[PDB]
Amino acid sequence: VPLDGGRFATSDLNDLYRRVINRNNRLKRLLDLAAPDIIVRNEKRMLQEA
Amino acid sequence: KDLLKFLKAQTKTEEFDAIKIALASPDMIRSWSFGEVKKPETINYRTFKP
Amino acid sequence: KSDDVNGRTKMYKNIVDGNHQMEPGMPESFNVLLKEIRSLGINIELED
Amino acid sequence: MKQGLQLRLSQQLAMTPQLQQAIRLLQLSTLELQQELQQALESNPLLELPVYQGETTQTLQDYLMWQVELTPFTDTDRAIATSIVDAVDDTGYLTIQIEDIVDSIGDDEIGLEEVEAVLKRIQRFDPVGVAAKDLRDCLLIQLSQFAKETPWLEEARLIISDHLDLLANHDFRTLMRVTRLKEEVLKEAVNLIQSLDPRPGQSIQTSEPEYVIPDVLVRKVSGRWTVELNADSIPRLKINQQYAAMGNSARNDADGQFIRSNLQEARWLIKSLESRNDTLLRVSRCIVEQQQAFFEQGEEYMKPMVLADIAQAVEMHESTISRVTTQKYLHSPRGIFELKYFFSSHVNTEGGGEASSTAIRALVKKLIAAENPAKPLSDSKLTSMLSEQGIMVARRTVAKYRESLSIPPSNQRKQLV
DNA sequence: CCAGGGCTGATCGTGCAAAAGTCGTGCCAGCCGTCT
DNA sequence: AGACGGCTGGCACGACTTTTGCCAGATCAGCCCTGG
Repeated sequence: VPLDGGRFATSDLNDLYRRVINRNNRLKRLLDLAAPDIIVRNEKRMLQEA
Repeated sequence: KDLLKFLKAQTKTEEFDAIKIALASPDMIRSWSFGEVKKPETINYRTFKP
Repeated sequence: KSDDVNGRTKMYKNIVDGNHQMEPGMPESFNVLLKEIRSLGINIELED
Repeated sequence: MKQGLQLRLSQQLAMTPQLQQAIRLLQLSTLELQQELQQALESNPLLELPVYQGETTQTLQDYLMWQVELTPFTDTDRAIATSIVDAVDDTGYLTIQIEDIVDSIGDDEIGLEEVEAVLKRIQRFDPVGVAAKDLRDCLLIQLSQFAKETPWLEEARLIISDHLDLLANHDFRTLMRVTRLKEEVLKEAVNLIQSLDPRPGQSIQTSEPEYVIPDVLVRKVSGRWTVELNADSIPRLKINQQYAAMGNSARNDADGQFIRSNLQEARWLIKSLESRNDTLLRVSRCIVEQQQAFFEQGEEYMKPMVLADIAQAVEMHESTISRVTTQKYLHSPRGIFELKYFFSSHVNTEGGGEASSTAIRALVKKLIAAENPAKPLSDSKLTSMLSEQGIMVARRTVAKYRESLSIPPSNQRKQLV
């Protein structure tokens, strides 16, 4: 349902999905790099909140 | 395909008695799903394709 | 008169042909509700 | 005067792999840049009512299926009609041929005559001349539909039957001597053929959206326009304070080195992105400075330029400017163009000056358009009046410009007055 | 306790050139208009 | 009806543009070890 046509600007159902997807991607690619415990736990906390 | 029963199979429904509800297992979710999403991008604005 | 997609066209055809018969089927909003519930970790389906 | 291995320095150069990555970072557009930038953001951890439920629209295929639902076909006829209408383009002409449709059905009983019967049954649907095999059997349907009372109908049918090439080549004299038809009384019959709505299925829905994205902005401040970058479109990265304030506190060497390396990489990336933005802005400002006349006066008043001309005005290299000016769309009051569109080949004119190729092409466009319809202007005459203007390009270049402009040759566009 | 030596990492750097590509302009072949 | 002139396009040939593909090292400053 685009507003101005140039950009659709999906809202209220895709913003949450985008947040979850990008945060999960960052956490997954940070988990295998032997990241520090504080950073990985903080990222997991934000994933839980999302 | 004979193209004459393929069209008739589209418009069909079950008896659908006694709807139930229960907790979903990860195996059940993977059975529901057809693929896994990996990127937050929704639509490309260069070609307007999925 | 509503979201029964496969039934609206059939009723219109029967009315134009002069039959006045109904094929009820199943509303689309109930399918939408089932999909929205399954989008949460809750299994739900219709038995037989 | 010899062959001998010799050596003498006059140049200097140096580069590293991460510098190569940073220099290729500016070759690509912003929308494609953001994908790779998000990819690096995902790897580096210390870097960082509404309208819904629109209406359903009625396209041509849906409308034709709707009309099929209310017509009395058998089950086999309905399946054939569904396949046929599925194989229908937006313009209204079916894409695959009838034997292909028969193969798609794949039934021994199904025959070409049966498929023809069903197709001709659906030919009479609301958009007349829809689902026609080609142009020949689309105009003929409407000619047959029109009542016999209007004149020149038989003439129009005779021309449209088997003289399609004869009309397409605009060879009116041979068309006359082939049809034995009236002199200059055929013009109204040809006009009747003209007023026949080719491509009838197009008019079922014509909504086209607006898809424009600007990379560089220019606005006229009462003369000597100044150029600004797109604030929303430009990317930007910000260092993360939480993780930047825990590298020293950590007492583990592994964690400390991890945070140090990621800080180094993030700062280098931020610096490279800022440098790319600055270089793009400088290049855009310089090209708009050298193209101030064209924005004011039009395309045909454009001075030719080469990458050397714009590279000498700055301290960058020709290769650097070429890499920057790819897939960049700048927005101007006249419209949206590309940064690479400005550069063009030059041709020498009379008096020692040179004229840009695109300018001469636009001039040829307007000169050809503003011509008498009875006598077309050919390439040689075009060269002649261009030489009169003083441009004196060759007839070969005139033909190339006319062809790239998609205008057919002069002898092809001749028409009855 | 103060000064000299070692050592490690932090910091600097967006151009040169070779080859593909594009440009303009000529040469020649094939189809068409027209007078004899 | 045939020849002559003309128009158009494919192909070729210099002349000039533009596009990509290169892959570190030395040098300096602060800290630690050690001699006076």
